[PDB]
Amino acid sequence: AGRIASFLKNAWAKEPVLVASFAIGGLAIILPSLSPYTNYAIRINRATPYNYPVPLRDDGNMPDVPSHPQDPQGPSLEWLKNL
Amino acid sequence: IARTFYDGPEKNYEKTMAILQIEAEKAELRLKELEVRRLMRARGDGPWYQYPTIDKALIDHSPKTTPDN
Ligand SMILES: CCCCCCCCCCCCCCCCC[C@@H](O)O[C@H](CO[C@H](O)CCCCCCCCCCCCCCC)COP(=O)(O)OCC[N+](C)(C)C
Ligand SMILES: CCCCCCCC/C=C\CCCCCCCC(=O)O[C@H](COC(=O)CCCCCCC/C=C/CCCCCCCC)COP(=O)(O)OCCN
Repeated sequence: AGRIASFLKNAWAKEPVLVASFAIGGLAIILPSLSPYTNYAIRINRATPYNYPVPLRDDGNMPDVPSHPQDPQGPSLEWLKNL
Repeated sequence: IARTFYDGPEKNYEKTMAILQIEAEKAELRLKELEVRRLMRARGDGPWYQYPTIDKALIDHSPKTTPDN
């Protein structure tokens, strides 16, 4: 951890472009894993209705399936309105 | 000489009888195998000469975004 500081100083003094590019690339590689917002992006992508939601035939054993779009059951996008 | 070096004729007799039986069964089995191979290559309903088809587990049975299909 002592020679690497001298190497970094020499690289910054001689070739700053490579240092900046490597720093940016490493930052972009590492940070998305630690970011808690990636799951929000995935959920937003999953919540986009490109195609029609085909209704399900009622067999009398669907308590979690809404009978109307305004019924309280089903997925809710309230978390998106606050984001 | 006969007592020391050789055996009785019945020994050779029964030995060659057993050999003949074995060879006859082998010949019959070879002919039957040829016939079975011919039939199962012609028809294809046997275990051998089975050529792969497309697995039906790859099909997706879900709504396809269009009503007809
Ligand atoms: C009596 C005097 C006057 C007459 C002389 C007659 C001369 C006859 C002697 C010459 C022998 C001819 C050689 C033929 C050898 C046959 C080999 C084989 O067939 O024998 C096998 C066994 O071999 C025999 O034991 C004889 C082997 C001896 C080999 C002969 C070599 C002698 C030559 C002398 C060499 C001298 C060397 C000197 C060094 C300095 C039998 O197999 P096995 O399945 O088990 O037995 C079946 C019968 N049973 C089941 C009833 C027992
Ligand atoms: C696994 C991570 C990958 C993702 C990040 C990288 C993304 C893309 C960026 C890299 C692009 C390709 C870089 C190619 C490297 C070539 C190096 C080379 O051989 O060039 C040397 C010159 O380069 C050097 O000096 C040797 C290497 C210098 C340092 C290289 C990077 C070391 C690490 C820097 C960043 C460290 C981490 C960031 C810390 C930031 C500070 C807190 C030759 O010099 P010339 O210009 O050809 O001729 C000169 C004479 N006329």
